[PDB]
Amino acid sequence: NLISEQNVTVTMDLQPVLQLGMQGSETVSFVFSQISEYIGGLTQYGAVDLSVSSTVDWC
Amino acid sequence: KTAFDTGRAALGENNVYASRDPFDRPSADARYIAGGNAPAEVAGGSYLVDDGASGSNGA
Repeated sequence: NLISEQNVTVTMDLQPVLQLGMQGSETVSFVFSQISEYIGGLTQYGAVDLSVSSTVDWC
Repeated sequence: KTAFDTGRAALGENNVYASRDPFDRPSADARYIAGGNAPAEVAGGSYLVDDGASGSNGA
């Protein structure tokens, strides 16, 4: 079976993509100016929202 | 603290701390209401929340 062949080498590079995105400000500032601010404390809800994408199993 | 005395008998048990520049901390022998010139003082707190006593009975 006479033939004529042309070969292509396929190189798959499976990079380990880990992507953690956030939807908040980089600086989270606590300014204790009131007395109730000191006594009851400061609470900021939902300061950071982390969205996650990953090729591999992650912790 | 001492009671209001009558006549020229006390002469100094209730007179106000007289100063010409009242924005510096008074001398060690002046009159304080709660504390003193030296580090003889009362711990920070509020008359609202109870740590021991509260309200008017507090320091």
